[PDB]
Order: sequence, then structure tokens, then C-alpha cells
Amino acid sequence: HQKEVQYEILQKTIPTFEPKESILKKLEDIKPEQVKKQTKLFRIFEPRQLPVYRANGEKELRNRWYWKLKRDTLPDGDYDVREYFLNLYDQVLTEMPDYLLLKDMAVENKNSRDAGKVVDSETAAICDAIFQDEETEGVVRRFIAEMRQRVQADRNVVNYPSILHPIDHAFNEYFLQHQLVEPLNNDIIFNYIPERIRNDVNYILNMDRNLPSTARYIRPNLLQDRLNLHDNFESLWDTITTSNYILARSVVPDLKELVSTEAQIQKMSQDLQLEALTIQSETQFLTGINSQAANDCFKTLIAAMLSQRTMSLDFVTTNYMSLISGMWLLTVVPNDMFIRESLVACQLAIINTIIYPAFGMQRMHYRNGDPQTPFQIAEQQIQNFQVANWLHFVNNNQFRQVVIDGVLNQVLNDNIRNGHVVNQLMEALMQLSRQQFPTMPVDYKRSIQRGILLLSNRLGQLVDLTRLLAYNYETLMACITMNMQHVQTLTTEKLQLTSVTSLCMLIGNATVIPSPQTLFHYYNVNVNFHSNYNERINDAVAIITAANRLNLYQKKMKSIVEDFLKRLQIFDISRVPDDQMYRLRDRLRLLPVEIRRLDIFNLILMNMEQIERASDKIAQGVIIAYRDMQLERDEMYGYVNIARNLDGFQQINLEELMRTGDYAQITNMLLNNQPVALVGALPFITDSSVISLVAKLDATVFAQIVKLRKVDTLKPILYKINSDSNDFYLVANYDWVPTSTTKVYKQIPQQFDFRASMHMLTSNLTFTVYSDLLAFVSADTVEPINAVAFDNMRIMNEL
Amino acid sequence: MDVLYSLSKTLKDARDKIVEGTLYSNVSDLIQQFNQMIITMNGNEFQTGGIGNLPIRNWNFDFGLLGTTLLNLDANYVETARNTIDYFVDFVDNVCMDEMVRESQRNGIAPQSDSLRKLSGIKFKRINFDNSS
Amino acid sequence: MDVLYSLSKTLKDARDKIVEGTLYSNVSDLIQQFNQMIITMNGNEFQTGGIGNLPIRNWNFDFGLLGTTLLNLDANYVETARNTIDYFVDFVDNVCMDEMVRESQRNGIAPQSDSLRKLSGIKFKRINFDNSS
Amino acid sequence: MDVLYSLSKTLKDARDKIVEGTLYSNVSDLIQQFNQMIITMNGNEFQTGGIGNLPIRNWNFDFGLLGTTLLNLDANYVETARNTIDYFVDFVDNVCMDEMVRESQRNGIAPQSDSLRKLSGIKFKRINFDNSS
Repeated sequence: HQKEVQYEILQKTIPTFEPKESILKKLEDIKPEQVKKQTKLFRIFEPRQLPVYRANGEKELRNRWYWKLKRDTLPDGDYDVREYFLNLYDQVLTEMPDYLLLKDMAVENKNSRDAGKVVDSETAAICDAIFQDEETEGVVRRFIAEMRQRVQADRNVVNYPSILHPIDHAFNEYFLQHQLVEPLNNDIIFNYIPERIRNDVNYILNMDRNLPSTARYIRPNLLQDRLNLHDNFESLWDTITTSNYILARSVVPDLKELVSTEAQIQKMSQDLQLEALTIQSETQFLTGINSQAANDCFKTLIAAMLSQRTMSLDFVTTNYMSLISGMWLLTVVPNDMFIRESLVACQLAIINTIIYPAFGMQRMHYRNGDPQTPFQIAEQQIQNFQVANWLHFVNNNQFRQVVIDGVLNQVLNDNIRNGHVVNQLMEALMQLSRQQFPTMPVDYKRSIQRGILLLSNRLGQLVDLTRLLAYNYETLMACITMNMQHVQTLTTEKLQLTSVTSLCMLIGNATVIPSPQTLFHYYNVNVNFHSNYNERINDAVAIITAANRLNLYQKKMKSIVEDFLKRLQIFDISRVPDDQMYRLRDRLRLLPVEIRRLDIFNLILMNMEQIERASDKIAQGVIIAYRDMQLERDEMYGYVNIARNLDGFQQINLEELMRTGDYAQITNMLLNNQPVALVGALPFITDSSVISLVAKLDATVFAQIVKLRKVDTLKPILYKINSDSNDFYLVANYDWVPTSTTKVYKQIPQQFDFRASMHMLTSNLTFTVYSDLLAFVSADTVEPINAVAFDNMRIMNEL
Repeated sequence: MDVLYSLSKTLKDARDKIVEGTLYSNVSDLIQQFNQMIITMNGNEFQTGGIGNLPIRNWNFDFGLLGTTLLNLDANYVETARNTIDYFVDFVDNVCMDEMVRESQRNGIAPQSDSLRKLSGIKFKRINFDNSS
Repeated sequence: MDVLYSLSKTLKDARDKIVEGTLYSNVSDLIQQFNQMIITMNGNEFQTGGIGNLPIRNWNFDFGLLGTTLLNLDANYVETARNTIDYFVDFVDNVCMDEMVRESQRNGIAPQSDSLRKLSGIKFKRINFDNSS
Repeated sequence: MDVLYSLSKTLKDARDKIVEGTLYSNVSDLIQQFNQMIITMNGNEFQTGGIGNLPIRNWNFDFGLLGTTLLNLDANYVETARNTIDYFVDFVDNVCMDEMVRESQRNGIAPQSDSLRKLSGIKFKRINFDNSS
């Protein structure tokens, strides 16, 4: 019970999904980056006809075209406006197309005299409206009637006319000029196959498909780990290695034609003579020896090596057969793949149960925490050349690091790959079969020596097994795209030494190698996970940088990091330690933004002020000037108390005032009638009543700031006095100057200019984008009997 | 002085780097700095003085920003940029001449022309960038 | 002249900036310019002539692009870049020598060598970038 | 020698470009390089000067990284960067002085001071960037 409680406490800090195997599905459901196609041009503005008024305030007989936001939904408050623009940035990033084909959006131009087409239907509507307009220039009308698209199918190019606001044109032109599609040919697909599988003679790869020049593809973002999750992220790295281990288990082949379990069990029972001994555990000795255990051991070893997940050794010290098989395990598997405690325990059991007793040496008093392992001490303390040389190899058989095609790889000793070192192992333990065991009871001594010989006499089978395991490891490691970083994980994979005994004693001579389709599936899953990791890093970095540059000081990067971790599909975010979350936040903050996202953000940031000032429901501020100022004459309003700038007035930032809560200065100025300008996105009331202007209601909207100490309810009055007012006769029929003591800092809409809005959008006439490159490769494999290893000899030569 | 140098360096870099056919990645940061300078200078009125035979000159800034969405710069981009660069270079040259022909005894290291004094305000500090000369 | 200078400047920047261990962020724009130059020059046959004792040389450009998926440049990246840089430097030196030994009364300002005349076509204008000398 | 030059170049660029009010786009790559230098040099002890009257100086590097979140650099950013740059510039000057006063008959082209010998290790090669001088 206590062990369960402590392990639960430790596991609650690891964001690994408790049903380990389910991870596989979550790992295999990560699809390639969704390819986005644009259905219509991105537009924020539209032309709109608005009434205009003469200098005397009389409405004219014609409307004028102006640019107006298609969706006017900007909120009040500067912070709220910046949040709106961050949300717009997220929308643009999500809706950003990976490629465009303008021909799909092309529509018939009604007024064209030469069968013209335009992109998009909105452009057609705008062009028709301008064509039917009476104030349009004759030259513009004739141009609309004559402007033509140019389709060059031989060049695979299309140019279409379009009507776009400069901001809309900027966005659409960025989408057109910076498409993610690259040409796809058979050379690219061939180079996409891992370079070590193309050079493997056991796999025959052919290109039985023809790719047209119009074939396109999107390159996966296989940038190595920018967050260095292998360093100082213990729980996240534990989860990553666990998921990798599950995937590697899924792709590891299944052993065939194993030795009969009944025959091997009878042989081992006869050789060991366990019933004749006085061992308190007579039945438990040969338990766990079966084909299922052998397959489990094979899968566990290869998957742990591939995923670089630490393993723990589970063994019963009295079962010396488990220790004898563990000798082979330590011979082949690098000793740094096991948790230090387990390696020390297994090695000390082997030393104190087999090796030192064999040579009459005093049992080793190993001190935990010693920089030397028990085998490292035994190597110096044992003089026999066979056992000492085997111990030396076992001590020095750690993984070697090598970068292949830019990916870090943990590779084995060449003696492991060819299985030659097993001979040394045999040599060593053959010497152990000849030893005297000076003070050991002869029956127990005979049993140990006969078990040692049980493992020894399978020299050929164990050489074949070592070569097969190494070959499978190399082949499946060729399909790994992220660096194989070796770290000691929090939780280990428990490896029963009875399973090692099963593998050693039941492996036959049937070579099994990963199928070409299995290799391609493993490589595709690795590529998809790596690409998704990089894309989500890019998204998180972009959003964090945008929030910081937009000065969204109340935005919580914890939510961004949680979304990033969720989209990685392998993290249970409820179990991520807070310190690791904040470390992830910091490391994400330190990264630079991706070029495409950064450019889109630059566009939004430079056009923010123009987009905000185009809104009809927020003003940029309000000037309270307690002197009478003439209402300006504007075409859009008539008489309007509109301020073109805030020059000559002290400026109080309403966002800072709201955040601080100190209303001393604003209250003092309002009480003392000190002219000021309150700056900030503000909603305003459009009053068309001349009697309201005479009553001076615009000056009665600021005392609530003093009363409530709030600036969210501030709604200044914007007078719009023109002939449509029910009391414009007061302005028209009397000799006076309409004035007011307050002005609303707001801008005027930009007029629609055909010359400035007519663009030529250029794209490709057509192409086809492909996602599964490896589907273009016909992969076959030689007969398993004929499969060879890296040394051009057969993997299993016992035959 | 730092803001004046930043204006001059931005314009020199615009002349040297904004060339037909060049990748926008070659001028991305330069165009960002140029647009920052435009935004900072827009809406401001400057006057270079009449000391000596130097003429009184009035400068107004109402320039639009440069595009940032082309893969490679073209003739239209270069022409549009040049139209603004010429005016900015003229303004910078006139400010430099106005500052060169003035001296003070009490504080000779401080700016002397009213244009450079205006450019020494906080609002123009955004124009400041690389000071490598 | 602008394209030839741009080739020379790109090669000088590649020699100076593409060094072992340097962050890829230090060369991202430089790598993009270098790859654009490779793409533009790839598939073009040039000849530097035999005026005087200058030896006739033929230049073929079939080079792979430089990688862009590293955090820090390593030895492999530097070697791969350096081979191409050496070939391009040889080509640029020979083109410059060919142009230096030529003159004309009518259009002496215009290019005289066949190679520089070829580089003056529109299809090479993409190579053009910062002209700061 | 290349790592020492890279340190000096990074510090010169930091002094020139990390100025109040400048766009972060103007220093993004520079700030990345500066943070790389800080990470590489952190946790290392150096000793400079034990020849002649050159004083013995002990150098320890425990510095925080520079921020990457600002739109335009402000006073706080500049002050932190300036303190770090001051310490690093003093270190680089002392290392250069220590190297300049030493000579060898056998391997005179190799580093002589122990500081430059330490800087010639692989763990410092990440500091290397543009070698344009």
C-alpha cells in the first residue's frame, strides 16, 4: 500500500496518459499540417456609398464612395482594441492559405467587352456598382469595360484584375507571394526516404509513378528541438520518451519460428536439476519462460533503445538463470540504458552469485554511490583473461553519439552490430563452467555450471539474436527524425529477466526485419509528430510575441503554454508541474518568431491604427476645452465637433487612468475646468439635435467619471448637424456660429479611389498538392532468409 | 544628434538596399525602421532657419508607409520609396546645414537649430537606431 | 555591374558570416540571398574570353541549395557552403578581370565582356541586393 | 582568435544598436547572438594578466539574458544591456591586452594567454559569428 501511494505521488507530476497503450492512437492521429486553400480574397474593408453635405450643411444630391470595415465590431477601451487585434492576428494565422489558385475565384465581368474575368465576386460587385455610377470618370468606366485577365497555360500563370483596399491588397499579396508549396518530383521523394534505408540491400525501392511538373508538396518543419525539452524538463521528457516507447513497440516486428517451449523447458529442467536442490522456490525458477515473454523482451529492448527510455531490471536473485541471461543482456544492451540502481543490483548479483564465487574471491562489498559499477571493480579484481575481457567490454559498451542527416543518433558498438562480442561472452562463461567454486555445495555448483552451459551452448543462436536486434534497431532508428537525446527518465520500463531468459533460450534462426510499409509508417508518424511539435512551437511563440508587442499585460502566457502542450496530443496538462510550465513559458519567450507569422503580425501592427480609425462605433478621444470652439464643417457630417488632432491639450490616457485607479488629477481638472484631452477608444453618442447643441449636453458627460471613478461609461457626444436634423432651421435661419466646448477626436473615412484599388493578382494556373510522398515509392523486401546485415553477411547464419 | 544620425543612416540604407529585384528579406528590418521613421515624423512641421544666406525652409511630413508584402522588390516599389527618400534626404541635409552654421558659447554641445532641438524631444526617440559610425 | 557587385557582396558575406558554430539566425537572410543567387545562376553557361593572354574559361552552375534547418552552423554546413563559395569567387574574379581589360569609345560605360552582358539581363536582376559601397 | 573577435564584434554591435527607443526588429538577431554569448560564457572563470605590470584580473560570468518581448527598447532594457556590455567589454579588453604582450618562438601563431587558450575550446565555438574585418 505504501509503495502504491508513493508511486501515485510521483506519477501525479508526470503528464503521461495513464493507459500507456492508448498513447499510440493519440500518436498516430497526428495528421500532416492541414493544407489550407483560399476560397475568396481576404477583405477587411468594402466600398460603401455615403451621403455628403455642403459647407452650409445641406445634403448633396449624390453619394460618395468611402472605405468602411465590412465587420465593424471594435470594442471600447484601448486594451480591448489591442485584444481585438490579437484575436484578428489569430484569425488571420488560422485562415492563412498555404496556396492560392486565382482562377478558382475568377468570375465573369458583366461590363467587359472582351470576355474579361475578375477575382473575386466582391470585385465584380464593386466594379458593377462603379460602372453604373453616374459620377464615375469616363476613363475609369472604359477601363472597367476593357481591363482583361491574362492566362498563360504554357507558363502556368494567371493574372486577374481585383479591387482591394491597400490593407486587403497587402494581405492577399503576402498570401500570393509567400505560398508554402514547393515543386514535387521523384528526386525529392527519393531523397525523402531515409538515407540509410535507401542504402540497405534488404529493401528494394522503386519509383513506379510519374509526377507531373504541376505536382506540389509542403515541406515538413523538421527543425530540431528549440525548447531543449531533454534539459530540465523531467516530467515532459518522461512523457515524450514514454510515447516514443509505445510507438517503437508498435513498430517492432514479431519473432517467428521460436524454439518449442516444451522442449526447451524440459531441457532446462533436466540440466538444472532444480528439484534435487534445496531451493525454497522450486516452481518459480522456470516461470516466465515462453514465446510471449520472448516477444515482450525483444519489443521492450528495441523500443527502449529507440525511444531512449530508461529501463529497470526486475529479477529474483535466487534465480541464477535470470542472472546468466542478464549477462547477455548487459553484454548487448548499453549499460547507460538502465537506471543506475538496477544496473548496480543486477551486476552485483552476478558478481556475488556467479563470478566471484567461481574464482574463490571474497564477495564484493559494493558501496552504493561508488563512481565505479560492480563490473568495473571486478574487471580490475579478476585476473582471468576471458572473464576480465568480457567485463571490460560490458563496462565500456555505452551508446555512441553520431549525427546522421542532421539527426543525433545513439548507435551501438560494431561488435554488437555483428554479434561477435557474444563469442567473448561465451568464452567468459565457458570459463565459469570450468571453475571450481571452492566453497560452494557441489549440487548447487553443478546446477549453476549447467545453467551457464545452457546459455553457452546457444552461442550461434545468441549471435544471431544480437545481430537481429542490432539490425532492427538500426533500421528503425533510420526512421527517427528528432534527436535521440539520452536522459535518465523519472519512471522506467521494467524488464523482467525471465523475459530475457525466454528470448535467449527460445530464439531460433528465422530472421524478422521491419516491413517496408512498417518503416514508412514509423517514419511518417515521427515526421508528423516532429512537424506538429515545430508548428505548435511556432504558434505559441507567435502568439506570445504578439501579446507582448501589443502590450497585453493582462494576457496570461500560462493559457498559451497549456494550449501548446494540449496540441502536442501526448501531454495530460493537469499533471504538468508549475515550475516546468513557467520554464516552458520562458524558453518560448526566448525564441524568435517564424518569418511568415512575424510578417503577418508586422502587417497587422502597421495597419492597426488605420483599421481602428475606420470604425464607426469608437472615437480616438475627447477634448474637453472650456472655451467655445466652432463646429468644423465636414462633408461626412455637416457641422461636427470633430478634432483632427490632440495638439495644444494635455493628454490623459484613459487606459492608464483605469488601471491605476488614481482619479486625483482628472478629478482636479474636471472640478477646476482645466482643458484636457482624454485619449482612448471611446464609444460616442451621435446627436443630430441642434437644440442639444444649444443646451450644451456634450459638456454634461464627464461628471460621472468623478462620481463613479470609472471611465468605461464615458460616452462623449458627437454632434452631427445637417439638413437631416429636425431643427436645422435654427442653424439656417439665424445668424450665429454653432460652437461647443468639447470635440471628439475621430478620423474621417478614406475615399474610394479606383486607381489606388485596382491591382493585378498573379498566381499559378493550377497544380496538385500531395501529402503522402512515401505513397509514391514501391517498396519490397528480400526473402527473410536472405536478409543481410551491415557487414554484407546474413543476419542469422545458423540457418 | 542621435535622431538626426538615425534619420541619415536610415535614408542611406534605403538608398543602398532598396534596389530593384532584391529579396524583401534583405530589407525587412530596414523597411520596418523606415516605416517607424515615417510614423514618427508624420504630422510634424519643421523649419530650417535663415541664418546667413541659407534660405528659410518649411518641411511637412504626410507620407504613407512602404509595402512589406513582396517576395522581391520591383520597379514600382523602388520608385515609390525613392519619392519619399528624396524628400527625407533633402530635409536631413537642410537640418544638417542649419546645425553646422551655428555656434554657442554657453552650451556648444547642445543642438543649436530649432529643428534639431525639436528632434531631441522624447517623441522622436523612436527613430533612433544603430549608431555605428 | 549591379548584379556582378551583388554576386561579389553575397560571396564576401558568405565567407565572413557562414562560420562554424554561428547561429542560423545570424545568416538566415544571408542564406536566403545565397540560395536565390544559386537558383538564378543555376543552369546558365558563362564564358570569360581570351582577350590578350587571359585564358578562355567556361563556367557551369549546377549547385545544390544551402540548408536552412539548423540551429547553429556546423562543419558540414560550412564545407558545403565553402565549396560553392570558392567556385563562385573564381567565376566572379574571372568575370571582373575580363571586364577590366576591355574598353570602347561609343558605350564605354556599358558592359564590354559577354559574361557581364549576360548578367545584365532581367533574369539575373533577382540577384541584386544591397549596393552600399 | 575568431571567438575573441566574435565577442568583440558582438559587444560593439550591442553598444551601437541597443539604444533607447530603437525597434526590437533592429536588434532581434543581435539580441539572439548576445544571449548566445551570455549562455556560453556563463559559469566560466577566466584569469588575465600575470606578465610585467599587467594586473591579475579574475573574471566570472553570471548574467541574465536580454529580453525579447519589447516593441521598442526603453530605458530598463538599455541599462541592463549596458551593465552587461560594460563587464564584457572590460573582459575582452583585458584578454586582448594579455594576448598582445606574449610571444612564442615555436607556435607564435597559436594563442599564448590562457584565456585565449580556453576560448579556443569547442564549448565556446557557438559564440562565433560574422568575421567581416
